[PDB]
Amino acid sequence: MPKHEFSVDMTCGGCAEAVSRVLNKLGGVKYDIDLPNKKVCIESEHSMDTLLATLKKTGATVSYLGLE
Repeated sequence: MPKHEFSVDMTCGGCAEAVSRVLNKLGGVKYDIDLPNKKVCIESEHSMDTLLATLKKTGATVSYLGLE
C-alpha cells in the first residue's frame, strides 16, 4: 500500500474539487482532499499516473514531490 503525494494549487475550488471525484475512475483507490492544507494524499497501486490526470483535469498546476 504505497502512498503518493502531489502538489496542486487549487484554482477551481468549486470545479477542482469535483474534478477529484473523477480520480476514482483513474485511481479507484483511497484519496484525501484537504483544502485548508491545499494538499492531496492518495494511496494507489500504480502511483504517478492517477494524480496527474485528475489534478491537471481542471487545468490546475501539478507538481510531484516524490513517492515512496
